[PDB]
Amino acid sequence: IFLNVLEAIEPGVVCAGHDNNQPDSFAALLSSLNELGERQLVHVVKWAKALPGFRNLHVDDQMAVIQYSLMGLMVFAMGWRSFTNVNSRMLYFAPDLVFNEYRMHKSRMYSQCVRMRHLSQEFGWLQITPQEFLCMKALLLFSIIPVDGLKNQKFFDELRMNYIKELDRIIACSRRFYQLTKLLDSVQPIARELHQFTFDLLIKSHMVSVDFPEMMAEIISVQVPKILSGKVKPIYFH
Ligand SMILES: C[C@](O)(COc1ccc(F)cc1)C(=O)Nc1ccc([N+](=O)[O-])c(C(F)(F)F)c1
Repeated sequence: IFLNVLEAIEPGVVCAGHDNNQPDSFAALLSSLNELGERQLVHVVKWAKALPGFRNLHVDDQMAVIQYSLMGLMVFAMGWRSFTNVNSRMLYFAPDLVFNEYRMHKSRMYSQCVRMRHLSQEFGWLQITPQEFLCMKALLLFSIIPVDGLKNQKFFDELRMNYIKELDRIIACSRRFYQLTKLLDSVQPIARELHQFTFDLLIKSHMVSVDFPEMMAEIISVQVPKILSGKVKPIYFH
């Protein structure tokens, strides 16, 4: 039942709308990453709200958890796409936004991209199954909370516990759980690096001709600084 649901709600293809028939430029690449982010956010929200037990969460905590975990969720899914679609040879942000090393360099996000490429390879090295991927991705949504607590922390704690239980079941073991939790933990530092880069870019957006969509700008200026300032922190296993 649980896996039936995760499979059923898994987002379909999302395109960036990038113009690949034009020479690469920092401005165009980042405007496309931003637009792609705005597009993926719409899908992540619909996905999250259809997850088993998500409605157990207080209304206010629902959108907050989604926004805090957004980058991590996107990174994990992109890593999986890169692995399944191009065997980690390139970063598959979208069918029309695939990054080779030149674009990784041009985007000024090289270090972050190489780490995501490594993440992509780990899906292969660790032989992560599509089902482990689905359960791990859902667990990522419940892996970052505010120090001052959510409106109802208890409902969040129960939900997170239940998703870990589902991972236990899919695994069924100790060695596998160790591998998967280590992989999950590795997503956080990458998201942090992207958060920092994105935050800095928004602040100087008017100087580099980069366009930020409405929702992205709000999340970056309101929620991301809470993470960067330590008010909102990831829940690591290790
Ligand atoms: C620079 C930026 O546009 C910022 O996007 C944000 C994404 C989430 C967030 F909370 C704040 C900003 C970006 O990183 N976009 C982006 C677009 C797509 C994907 N993707 O499809 O996985 C990613 C990725 F997660 F890889 F890094 C990143």
